[PDB]
Amino acid sequence: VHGEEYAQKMQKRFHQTDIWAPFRHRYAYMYNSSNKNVKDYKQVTLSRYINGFDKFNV
Amino acid sequence: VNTAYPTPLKTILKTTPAFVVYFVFGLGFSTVIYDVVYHPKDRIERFYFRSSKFERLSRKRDEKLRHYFKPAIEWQPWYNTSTNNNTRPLLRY
Ligand SMILES: CCCCCCCCCCCCCCCCCC(=O)OC[C@H](COP(=O)([O-])OCC(O)COP(=O)([O-])OC[C@@H](COC(=O)CCCCCCCCCCCCCCCCC)OC(=O)CCCCCCCCCCCCCCCCC)OC(=O)CCCCCCCCCCCCCCCCC
Ligand SMILES: CCCCCCCCCCCCCCCCCC(=O)OC[C@H](COP(=O)([O-])OCC[N+](C)(C)C)OC(=O)CCCCCCCCCCCCCCCCC
Repeated sequence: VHGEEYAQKMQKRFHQTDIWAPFRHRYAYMYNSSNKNVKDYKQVTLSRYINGFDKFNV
Repeated sequence: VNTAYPTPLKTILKTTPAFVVYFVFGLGFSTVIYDVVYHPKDRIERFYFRSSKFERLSRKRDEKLRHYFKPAIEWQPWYNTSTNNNTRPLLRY
């Protein structure tokens, strides 16, 4: 709406594009930079005692 | 023909009922823990940290896809709740 040039300038982040640097608010550290609980807090609490939360990835 | 127990064994056997009761209670406790941790998963799932990096990624790929990828790709401006009670970021900052 403000302008195609304005949008292009806003989107551009690096002068040299040969390097990929994804934007991240923070970098994972625990569990070798991974997430053990990919769930909500409620799900994490309940799934340890209630069936149906696990989807049996087989 | 007095086929009685040896003296040391007979002396030892006095405390055996306590051992039997202890085994009963311990087996009950262990089985309760096993069932509680088995029913939700239908198995004794290995600890997440007891796995390789690739194994962890493979295990959590499906959960990530089901919980974040699909809402992220099906997102609409009016799907988010006005109360700001949205799902927390995967890596909370
Ligand atoms: C009088 C008037 C009448 C009054 C009426 C009152 C009201 C009546 C009820 C009304 C409502 C009925 C509704 C029915 C329909 C809805 C049902 C529903 O929603 O459920 C479906 C819901 C989901 O459905 P589903 O997926 O199809 O279920 C299939 C299975 O889940 C699939 O199983 P799985 O393949 O996944 O395998 C795991 C499963 C399999 O696990 C098992 O449950 C199997 C058995 C495990 C080992 C049990 C050992 C017990 C003894 C240990 C040693 C104790 C010593 C010390 C005490 C002294 C004992 C003399 O385990 C679990 O799921 C985890 C549950 C863990 C249970 C906790 C331990 C139970 C014992 C509690 C002991 C308490 C302390 C001692 C008290 C001492 C008192 C003197 O199923 C369940 O979650 C089932 C839960 C069952 C819990 C255990 C039930 C007892 C089992 C028999 C043992 C009884 C012992 C009593 C001792 C008494 C001594 C004096
Ligand atoms: C003087 C009195 C002495 C009393 C001694 C009693 C000692 C304490 C005993 C505690 C253990 C009792 C276990 C009984 C079986 C419980 C089964 C159960 O909850 O099912 C799990 C199952 C788990 O199944 P699930 O995990 O598949 O549930 C999810 C199901 N989907 C996926 C469909 C959503 O839960 C349910 O059935 C769901 C409804 C639960 C409703 C609430 C149950 C509360 C039970 C309280 C029992 C209190 C007994 C008090 C007796 C007093 C006598 C005077």
